[PDB]
Amino acid sequence: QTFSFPFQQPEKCDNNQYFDISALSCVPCGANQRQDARGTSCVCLPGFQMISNNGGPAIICKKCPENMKGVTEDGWNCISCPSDLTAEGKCHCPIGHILVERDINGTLLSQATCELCDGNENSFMVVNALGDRCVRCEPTFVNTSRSCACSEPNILTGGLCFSSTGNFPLRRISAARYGEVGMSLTSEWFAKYLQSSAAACWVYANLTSCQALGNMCVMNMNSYDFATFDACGLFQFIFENTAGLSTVHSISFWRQNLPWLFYGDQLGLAPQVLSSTSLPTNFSFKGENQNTKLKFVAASYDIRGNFLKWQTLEGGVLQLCPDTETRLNAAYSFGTTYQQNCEIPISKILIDFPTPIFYDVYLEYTDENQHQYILAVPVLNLNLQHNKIFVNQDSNSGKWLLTRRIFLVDAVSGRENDLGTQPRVIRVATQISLSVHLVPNTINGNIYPPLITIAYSDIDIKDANSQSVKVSFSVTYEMDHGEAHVQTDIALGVLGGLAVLASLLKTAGWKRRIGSPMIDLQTVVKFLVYYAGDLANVFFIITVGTGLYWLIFFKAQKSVSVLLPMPIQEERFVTYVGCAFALKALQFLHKLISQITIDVFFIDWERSIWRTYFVANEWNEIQTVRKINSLFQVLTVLFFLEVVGFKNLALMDSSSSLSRNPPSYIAPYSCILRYAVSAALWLAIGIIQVVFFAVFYERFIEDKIRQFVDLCSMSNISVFLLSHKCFGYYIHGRGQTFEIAISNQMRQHYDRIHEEQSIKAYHMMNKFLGSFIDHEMDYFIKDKLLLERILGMEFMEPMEKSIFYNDEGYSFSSVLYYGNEATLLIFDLLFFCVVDLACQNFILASFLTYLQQEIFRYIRNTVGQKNLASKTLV
Amino acid sequence: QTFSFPFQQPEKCDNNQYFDISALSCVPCGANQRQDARGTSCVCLPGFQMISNNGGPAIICKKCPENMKGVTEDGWNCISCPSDLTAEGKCHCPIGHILVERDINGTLLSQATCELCDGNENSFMVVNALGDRCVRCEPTFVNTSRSCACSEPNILTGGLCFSSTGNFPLRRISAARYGEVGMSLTSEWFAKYLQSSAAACWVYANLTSCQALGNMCVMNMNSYDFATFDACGLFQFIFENTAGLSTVHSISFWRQNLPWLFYGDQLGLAPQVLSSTSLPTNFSFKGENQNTKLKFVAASYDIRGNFLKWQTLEGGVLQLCPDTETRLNAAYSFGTTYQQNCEIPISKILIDFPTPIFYDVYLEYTDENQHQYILAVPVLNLNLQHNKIFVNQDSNSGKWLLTRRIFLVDAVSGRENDLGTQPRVIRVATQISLSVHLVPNTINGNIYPPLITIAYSDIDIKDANSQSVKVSFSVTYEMDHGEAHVQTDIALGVLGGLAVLASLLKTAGWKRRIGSPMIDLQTVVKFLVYYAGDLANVFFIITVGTGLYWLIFFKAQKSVSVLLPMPIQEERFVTYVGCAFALKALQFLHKLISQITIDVFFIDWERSIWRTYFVANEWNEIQTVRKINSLFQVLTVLFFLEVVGFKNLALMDSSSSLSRNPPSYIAPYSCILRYAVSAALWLAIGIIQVVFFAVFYERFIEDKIRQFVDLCSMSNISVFLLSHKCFGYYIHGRGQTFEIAISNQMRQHYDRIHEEQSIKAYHMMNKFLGSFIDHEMDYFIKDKLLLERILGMEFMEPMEKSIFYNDEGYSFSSVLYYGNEATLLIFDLLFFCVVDLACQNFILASFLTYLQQEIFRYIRNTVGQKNLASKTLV
Repeated sequence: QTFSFPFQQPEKCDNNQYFDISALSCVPCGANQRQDARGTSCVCLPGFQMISNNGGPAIICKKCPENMKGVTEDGWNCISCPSDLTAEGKCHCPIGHILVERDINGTLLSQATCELCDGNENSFMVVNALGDRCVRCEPTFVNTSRSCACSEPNILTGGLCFSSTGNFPLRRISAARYGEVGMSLTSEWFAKYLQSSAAACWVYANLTSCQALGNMCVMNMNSYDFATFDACGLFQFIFENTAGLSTVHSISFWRQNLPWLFYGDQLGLAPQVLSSTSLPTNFSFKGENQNTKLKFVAASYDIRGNFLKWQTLEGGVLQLCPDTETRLNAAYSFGTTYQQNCEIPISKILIDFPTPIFYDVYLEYTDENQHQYILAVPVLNLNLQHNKIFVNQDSNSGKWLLTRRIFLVDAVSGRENDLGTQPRVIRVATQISLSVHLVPNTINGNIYPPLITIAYSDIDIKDANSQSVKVSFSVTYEMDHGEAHVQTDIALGVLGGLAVLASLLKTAGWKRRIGSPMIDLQTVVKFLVYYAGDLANVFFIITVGTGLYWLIFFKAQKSVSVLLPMPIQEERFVTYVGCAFALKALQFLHKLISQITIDVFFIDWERSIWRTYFVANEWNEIQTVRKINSLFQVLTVLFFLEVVGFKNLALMDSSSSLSRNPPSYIAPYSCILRYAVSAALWLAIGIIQVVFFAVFYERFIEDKIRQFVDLCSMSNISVFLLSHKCFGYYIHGRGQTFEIAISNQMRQHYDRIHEEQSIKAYHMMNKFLGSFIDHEMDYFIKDKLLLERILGMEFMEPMEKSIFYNDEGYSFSSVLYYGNEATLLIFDLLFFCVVDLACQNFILASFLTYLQQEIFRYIRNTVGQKNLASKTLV
Repeated sequence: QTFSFPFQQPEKCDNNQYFDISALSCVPCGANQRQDARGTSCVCLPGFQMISNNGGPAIICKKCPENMKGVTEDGWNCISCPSDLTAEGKCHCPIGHILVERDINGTLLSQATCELCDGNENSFMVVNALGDRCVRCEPTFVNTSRSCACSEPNILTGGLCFSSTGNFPLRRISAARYGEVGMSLTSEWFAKYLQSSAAACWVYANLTSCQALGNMCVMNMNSYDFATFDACGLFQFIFENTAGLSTVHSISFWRQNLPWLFYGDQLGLAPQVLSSTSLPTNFSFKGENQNTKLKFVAASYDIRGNFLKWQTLEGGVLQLCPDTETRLNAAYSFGTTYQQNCEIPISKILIDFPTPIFYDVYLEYTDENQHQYILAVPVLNLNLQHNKIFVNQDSNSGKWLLTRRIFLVDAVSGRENDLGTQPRVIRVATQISLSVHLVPNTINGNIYPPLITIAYSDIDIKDANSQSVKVSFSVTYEMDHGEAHVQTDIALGVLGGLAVLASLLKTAGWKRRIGSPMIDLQTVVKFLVYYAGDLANVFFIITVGTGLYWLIFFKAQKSVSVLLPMPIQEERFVTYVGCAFALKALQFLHKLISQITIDVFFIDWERSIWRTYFVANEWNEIQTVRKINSLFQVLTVLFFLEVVGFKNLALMDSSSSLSRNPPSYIAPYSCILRYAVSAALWLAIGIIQVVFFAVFYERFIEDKIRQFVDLCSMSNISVFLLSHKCFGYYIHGRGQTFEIAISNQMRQHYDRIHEEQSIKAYHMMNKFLGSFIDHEMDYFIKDKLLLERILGMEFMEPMEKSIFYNDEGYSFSSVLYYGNEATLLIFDLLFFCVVDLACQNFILASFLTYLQQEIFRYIRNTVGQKNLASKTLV
């Protein structure tokens, strides 16, 4: 069959119907019965006394005789009444009396007399809100008054009765709660329980009221106007007037009875508090030291000041975002920079935080003589009016007031005229932050006291079924960069000074390789280009060294002495690196432009057109072999980082693990280690490729360069190059490769040929270079020295001979994109580490370094060969 | 200064010391005072009457005169005693009396007489556990007995007093709770509250006890032994004996008072319940239908059967893993296949689940006439003994018992001898699953009733500070694959039948291209190879079509009619696809082997050695240009999938969005859509590359093939190929390219030359092919037809002429890795979609399709050119 029946709710059963628990449908009560208070059964009508009622819904009651109209408090019986009946027919009598119907024995009386409670003699008694038995009246009443009357000469506020003659806060209190920006609302909680709690804290020593006034100075945002008179003004008044009983432990800010709320009513105690050592613990990371976790505790008081309990902050206290127990607990381990972010809806907050609970966070350590101690943690409130000016949101850490107490959700102090209706404003703590800061020069883990910088939002409530709240939480670690900046400045400076000597030598070499000894204007521009090139390397070295220093001394250290930089330091380092990319790009573009506009020429018979199109095409295919298999390199670098797990060395955590198991917490990435692993895998695989590639292909797979040298020998062609204006390359005449330097007289001759025009002129020069090399120019051969070969220069200037230099190391390889693969290897690394830096994605970083290779690989092969068509035949 | 003081706990203050709330240190009580019950103040010693005590800790009490040794219940006064003193000095008297010290007024009496409560007459009264006032005795006592004595002739169990004569479960109950595998322990809860609840449910109608016995049949695992007599045997006994008052709504399994626990005491009601329509709702996904969420409700009863409330399952009920409001609320969302997994520790469970709460899940819909209804959900318990055999963990859905009630944590029924000490076994529900199954043939969203398959673990507790529990939760959707399997079988079958005609034509062509008309054994192997090749394509087409059909008809549909397959269907599809990869790999290897072992020859002068090394090297560089820029393609395919967001089309969810914002829930991937986007981007970018690449390079960047045809014209070389044994390629003699078919007589001549050996023989054949083409062989030219050009065959057999075929479409391109890039394009796609299928990672999928290209690219260029050295000079 089918199993379905109408949906019925207990709230919708009729007044004469009751809700069944095993049938889930409304059921009529029966005979003169009516629905009970809650609706799961029926209790019958006034005037009817109940006979029998077991644990079932069906009950039997009968109209008892009319001469006894009323019933007892319990509906088992009915008896006569001394006065008129009630609406429920329960035989009341006037305000101040107790309704006696039973006896001492419990037997009935059938008359129901009601007698006055004494309350005015050696034994004090007042009715107990149910009208049954006398109960004792409040001890305050019986003290200040004489027997719980509290007439006009005394004062009755908040439920107590203080004598008029004694001390009493006589002043027109202001029960105003400071709102978001320019609002305020006279909350009922203050206006009812503020004056009473002040006077009870002062006159008697009734501590829970002193705490209940500390909590009113905290729910209102610690705002000490110092000219008006509200919760915190009242707290400071009580503080000032209770100076006879001085201080509690040794803290001048802590009065004997009151709690500890402020750090002082003045605005200079921020550094002297935040910068005092006072913590003997020695935190570490892994080894023989077993202190990796911060031991927090927190004493939690109710609204009325009741001291619930002590408790460790572990397990998710004062972090109101939900997660498993591992992540929450791990947001407290020394080293793991926690960061959490969720989005609560209003209805859940109003259900799970009916009233505020106030905490005072403490940090627990051990003393010298093995006794245990606790330290105090100072909270920067960021919402703290002081003279209607927000002090705690500044930059100068001198104008800071440090409070002591925090809460999470405050759905009480926002209530309007009636204390039981509903808030119109609820106040949530939407940004908590705990910052740990270790003393400057250490060998151990000593730290300053931590700090909690809480900031409270004042969300409105107009739907209570929408307007989710955006709450967060953070724990961030720090240190004082003293040696880092100075040693980087020094190193950088001296490398820059060392780099000036390299650009001068290169510029003077480029000077001596052109027939013009005058530094008119081209020299200065050439020197600036060379200097950009030779300073990009210094910036690159500094950045890789610094990133790798951070990685090595942070991931593997026994007793903590360095902590990674935060955003500011990251930014400084980032600024230091964009410069390296810009300057290296400048050098690469200059080199490519210098390579494209070359002058080349083939001589037919040195040592027809269907032979030169053979060599010319082979040369046009050898101009972009990079000695490093590019694509493979990029893919390998993107592999290690993403699937074997090296990108997990970059987490801001304390463990240099690999492939963190996903019940763990995954700390945020640091953009100063992301540039260390990326730029240490790239160099580690670049070096591999040289040794592997080079050696392997030299032993056995093709070496295209050494083929082209021999290919000319099997087709008796000669290749003639001119690099700048007077420095060239080989001839294949004695084939051997070897550099040539051309005398100024010859370059004059070579340019006078540059005005049927192909064959007519092409053959004029083919009979000239064959007449130049086959012996009034008369070149001569020579050899470089061991000092010239590192200087990249020339000592002897050609002016009458046009000297030739023998070089067996394939010198002509520095123009065809092969012998200058250092720049390419590096320039393809800063591109990867800059796209990785703007958008932190790794696939996007290495799809944009492959895309920039092929564009520049294509530009070289198109404009390069288009040039060669003009400089030679067709 | 420093702010630190010793750490002190209230539990450690001495018996004469009290804990301060504002000083947080132990403080001595004072004069004859002692620590209070809780420790936040002091109440003074016995024999001392308290004078004054306000809300402070300091109190004053004095030793009152010795003639009145005892004090009242309240320590404000002291009075005489009628008997001896107590340990606390509160002047007790014997067991059955009330201690009267006040009066009706509340005045003192100074004698403290104590009087008997009546309890035995027309007004019944018994002391009230504080010894102060008479209060009424239990209604059961006053019913069955006559005035709450309950002597021997009646029975006093669990707190009630049932008459002996009436009905009563007279049988030796067994209070044994079934454990994990072979354990059991006599829990105290059953042995105290089982017989009493049974007898109260039967004799009176006291409903909360009937529920309290349903809960005992549920905490014990519904195990109906049917020969012993324990909680569920007792429930079935009460069910059988209460047949006078029949059934509640219409359900024959639901007795009038008892709850609904079972679906029947027999083992065939599983299909008839799980397969009845009974749900008029029409679920959809996006459009004008506004039913996307399943409307669950659940009535929750306490242990004692109290009916807490109705509530929707949203917000995280019966899923005890912590998460943000959004994931928990998104669990019930028609389409999103939820899957959750966390790991609770014991201490948290024992803190947050002090006692069980029992739910009964219902699904709510709307009737025809706008009234609202609820359906019933059946839970498969999987731990349900039936005759000491586990029925619900089978495969046959006929031997299934379907229960009704579930709970989450049961830390009560495991307790040993004393009910208040501590559990030794706690029972957690560690695997919940909700499975939704839509009726076979629909146009709307009608479904079967859902099902909850809960399975309870019985974790032990030996540390309570370790042994975390591994709990989960799942919601999975399903449908009946009726047309899918038959239509795939049919389609596949007819494509296979169509594919037999292609392998026969190819085999007959390969037959006619060799001079051997006999099918000895090579024909059958060749045909099998061709058939593997031509059937891999059919499998590939079926798989892509099916995956893309699922994607199109599931992501974009208005009123739901298809749901994605689960693991079983996934597996079937996976089995269907590994075949395509294996067969395509076989075809690719065969093609590569056939291409390597080719016969090639260059003729010097047709239309010296420094001219042929020019053409030979150009040909050796044109053999691996693929018409599709491989690397780029792979990278582009790995880009779209990971950074622009196409891998989010593969989520098993209901939205075809892109880049899902991460406050959302991220549903699991389906390995049957992951093969649809991957193999629809690859084809979409492969087609782009052809049109783009081809056209662009034809208009303007090099076309290497058309260069080699002309390069021969500028060096008067001729290229001579032999594909199989008698079918070859061009000559460059009239340069034009055109296929050649060699007569059997000539191939006999060409092989007799194959026995100074280079030049001696090399020139013998160079003077022969020049003597063959320059006119007793006498080739002749002809032309193919429009029918031959699609058949890839020949109609006319060469036996006396060795015919030549003119073909202007560069026919010689089918051996050098260019004109057969279809296989390469596809074979590189199934490699990507198979490595993606074993390990679901995407970077690893496309680092292993780039790595397999270069290995096969290298094998071709090494063994290919090593072959050419033997077949030609040097």
